[PDB]
Amino acid sequence: QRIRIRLKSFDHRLIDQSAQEIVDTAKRTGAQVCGPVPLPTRIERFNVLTSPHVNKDARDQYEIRTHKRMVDIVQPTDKTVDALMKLDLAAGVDVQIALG
Amino acid sequence: AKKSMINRELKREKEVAKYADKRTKLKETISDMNASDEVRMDAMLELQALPRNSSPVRLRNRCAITGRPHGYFRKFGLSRNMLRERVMQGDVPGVRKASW
Amino acid sequence: RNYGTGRRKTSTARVFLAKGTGSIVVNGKPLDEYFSRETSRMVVRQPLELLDSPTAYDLYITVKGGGISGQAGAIRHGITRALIELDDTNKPALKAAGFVTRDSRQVERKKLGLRKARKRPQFSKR
Amino acid sequence: PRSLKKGPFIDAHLFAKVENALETNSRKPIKTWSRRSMILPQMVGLTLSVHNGRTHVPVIVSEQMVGHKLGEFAPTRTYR
Amino acid sequence: PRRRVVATREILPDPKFGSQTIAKFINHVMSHGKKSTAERIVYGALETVAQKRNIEDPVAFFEDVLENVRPMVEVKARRVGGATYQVPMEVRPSRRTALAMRWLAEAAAKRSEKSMALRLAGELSDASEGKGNAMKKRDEVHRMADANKAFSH
Amino acid sequence: GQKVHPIGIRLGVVKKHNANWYASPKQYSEYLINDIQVREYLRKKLDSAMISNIMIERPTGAAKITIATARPGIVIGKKGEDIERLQKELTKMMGVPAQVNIEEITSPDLDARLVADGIGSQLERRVMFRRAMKRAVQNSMRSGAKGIKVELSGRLGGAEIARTEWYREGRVPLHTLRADIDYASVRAETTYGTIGVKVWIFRGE
RNA sequence: UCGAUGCAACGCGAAGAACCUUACCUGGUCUUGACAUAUCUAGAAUCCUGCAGAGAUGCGGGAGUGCCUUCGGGAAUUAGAAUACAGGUGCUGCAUGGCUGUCGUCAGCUCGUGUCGUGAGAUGUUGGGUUAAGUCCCGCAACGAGCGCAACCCUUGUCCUUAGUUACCAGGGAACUCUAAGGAUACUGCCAGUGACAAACUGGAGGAAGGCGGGGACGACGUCAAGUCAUCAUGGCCCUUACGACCAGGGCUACACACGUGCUACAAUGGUAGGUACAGAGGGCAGCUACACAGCGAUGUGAUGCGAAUCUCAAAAAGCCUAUCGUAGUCCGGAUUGGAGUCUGCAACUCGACUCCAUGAAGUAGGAAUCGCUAGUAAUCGCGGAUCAGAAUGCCGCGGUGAAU
Repeated sequence: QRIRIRLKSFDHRLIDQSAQEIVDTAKRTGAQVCGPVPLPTRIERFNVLTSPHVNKDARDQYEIRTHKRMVDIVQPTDKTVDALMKLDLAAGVDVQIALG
Repeated sequence: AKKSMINRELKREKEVAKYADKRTKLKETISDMNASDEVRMDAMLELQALPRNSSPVRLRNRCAITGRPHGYFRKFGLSRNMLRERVMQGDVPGVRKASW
Repeated sequence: RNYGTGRRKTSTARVFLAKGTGSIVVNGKPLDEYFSRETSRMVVRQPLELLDSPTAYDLYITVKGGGISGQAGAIRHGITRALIELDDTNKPALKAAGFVTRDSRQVERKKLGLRKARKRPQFSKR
Repeated sequence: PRSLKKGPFIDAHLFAKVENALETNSRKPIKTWSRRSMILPQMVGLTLSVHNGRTHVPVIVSEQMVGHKLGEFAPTRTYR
Repeated sequence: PRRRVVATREILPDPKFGSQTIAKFINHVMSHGKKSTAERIVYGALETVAQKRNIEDPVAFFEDVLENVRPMVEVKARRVGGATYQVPMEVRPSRRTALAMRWLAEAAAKRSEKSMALRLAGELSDASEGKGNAMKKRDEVHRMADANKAFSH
Repeated sequence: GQKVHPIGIRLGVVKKHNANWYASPKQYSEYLINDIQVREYLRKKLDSAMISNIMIERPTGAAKITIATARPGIVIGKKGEDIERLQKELTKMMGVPAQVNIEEITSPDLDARLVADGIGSQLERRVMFRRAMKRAVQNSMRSGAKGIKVELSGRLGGAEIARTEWYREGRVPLHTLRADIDYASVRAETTYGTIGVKVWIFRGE
């Protein structure tokens, strides 16, 4: 029953609060929770030519970070699971449930 | 690119989608070692007899908006020009100017 | 059990100082076996020897990352960090030697259009 | 070249033209555009007219030309 | 540069003699950033000359040969109203050492012995008595300085 | 052509992306293409109501489109009958319900896109470019912008030789990364060609 | 095929031409057309087929009868009936927008008010210092402001805090490294001097860092009628059974030649054969593959783990120890050619990449001339990624060793 929540987003200041309220709502229901471990973010870089035709020497360097966090509920409770299933967080952050 | 070439890519991908499953089953048949030698030979003969555009090799990745074959990015699906336009406008989530 | 953490361009080392005979064991192996470089061996054993105490402290080093000389620099930095722990009078001498400063030098990134960090392609007037 | 496990490659449309030529034992030059088909000893003796981009140049197949592709004897570029 | 005089870098001494002079010569022998290869070349040369001459401490011998190779007067180009004058001037000691080390390496690079370490040891021995292409280059520079010896601007 | 996009260079320091979703490397391309399709459809359809900040954020299939316009009444319609049609048209060419919730711009003279599109409409109505430019400067400055710059580029007044003209008032410090500079670039299709309109509105820190 | 043509065209568009791409040539074809709206005739679309043909295409046979409203019928759908038209990588970058190069990350470029001059204009913005800087101070008919400089952003350098898995291992631990968020520090802050009683500079302490700590992004008003009408958009001009459209083959890969960027070398600071170490970053279901077996090898078969800090690419190479080669066009160099294969792919002839065996070309350091680099730099060594079915010596990054001046 040791559930594991996995958060994956592009915005690093979104997962921080997403995990903060998850750990707060899982620790305010009389349960013990370990803090959100941050896993190595993946940075993908792109080299986009800026000129429409020529002079390859001019280009923009873009990047996209994929930040990932993980929380574990070492001992769960019914008053934790019911409050967790209502915590419908979306729009920017992907949440995956281990369920066990 | 030319509207004709965009429609040509579309009709080239239509056949790929139409014969996607047939190619997979036939490929398993021809690579089956337990299958008879004449059986796999005939299956490969049929594979070479399939219509030409049905192959996913004749497919050329093009920008969704402009149809440009050169300067394509898989993750974004657009050519470098309009990729840069949308990133700089801010329409592309996560992606920003990089420096390190 | 004084503990020091040393860092170099990419290697990070953690050293454990404890009064003993003078044996140095790096990554569970002797220093000479670990380091085939005479220069690296000297660099590791230098902070011990500038103040005349090579065979006084037993050292347990664990290094990670970096290269053969980066790891030597990291061990030197960690040994300095541990030496300043037991006695603060050795700190002025360590500073005068320049071992307490962490070398911030890193590999300069390759820039766009340049063949390297600073190397540019050949230029022709015509 | 190719893989031996895959087997010899011959286009079906030209293979049909030679199964309708070696039973008949005709000497009509079979006019073809598929230069990507390997000459097998099955039609050794007869004549094909392989397209070299501009014209259908004639290639009478011989005994020591099997294993080659039909295009090897139909050059496309003209040096001088 | 054009504005300031940079603070020079510190050079750590050689591991087997503890001398920054031998370390700097190892740097001058170095190529492609191979300290180990340069160090074994120089150490092979030094042990060869030491075992041949029966000298216990060869750092003093290296100092002797270095001071013997070092020039004192170098010719510098000066401009006075469109005239290029080859004025002889003194050599600052750092440039003295650099020129001596560079001349020793470039002379040892062109000899006929089998190994480069053997070549370097033979060149050290030769400049010890006062012969070899390093000595010829030093004599050439002194020759030009004395050949001018007429501009004290 | 030597200046960085004011929005793009500020995309992470003080501004925010006007697209907030997450995808997987394979799904991301189709999400982005659908997003761009929706954006172009919206900008062609609601060309009467002065929308400026359509934002696309799609939580798990269902999306929450947020258009910000200076005239919400016309685009919503009577009792809300145009908005329902827009809802279903969005849903048709996306996956599942696209809840379009519509904001209101309480200062249309501080949004760069509204200013730029107003100048563009005036230019296509054969209005003097100098007067339209100066009117926009005055309107923004007296509406309370800490700075406005507007650049008009092209065959201005039917001139054979295209030229670039501009007016600045206030500060608009482009190089300051924390400057809160809205920026817009539109085009007016006149009878002699395209005239580009650029507007920088600097609002604070 | 087309474009790019002094710096600032020439491994440039092109981040990857067997077909496709493709825009070019040869041939075979179509004409509201491959694509949008106006329309009315039948049908749910859709699936499986036969033959002829290189294919585009042409001629035929079976199954299915949608869904909501229901006898007007509708979101889609196949073949035309015709006019609008569509389509054009056709031309004009000297009609244009957007985008980019470049002087140049150079420190400049202006404006309002005031004043001076008949005026164009000037002043400010000049001068004494000072600075990386029109940076700052002081003077000063100027007083102020704006865009530029700097700062705010990212990364790296030390520490603290929250957290401890798939990460770590000092004694299950919550120490440490690490990971990734939030902060601390650095301010000429203190000392001594020089300096107009200044700005500032010089040296010193403390500190991981000292003066802009290192690297990046950020590119003023403008200049080249600079580049791009072939990303796109667009004014005008031009073609509409054709300069539009579809298919097969070929070409873009030809070479008396010349030049521009590179890679590999000409060896002993090295080649080869054995052992023995030390990374970072990035990729992985459009896949990476543990392990076992077969093969000289590329690879093939079975099988396992992993959407990954878990499993994998993957072994880092240069380095170190031993042996050998002993200066030879060689045990250097590895082009070219002959043979036999493996993969990817409908298909490797034109025209793929690797593997194996054989061959072994020039090349012994390069004329006039000319280029990059000031420190973790140059030099050298490997390793990843984009594009990508396959196809980097290019491009974009990563770390290792590591100078001289």
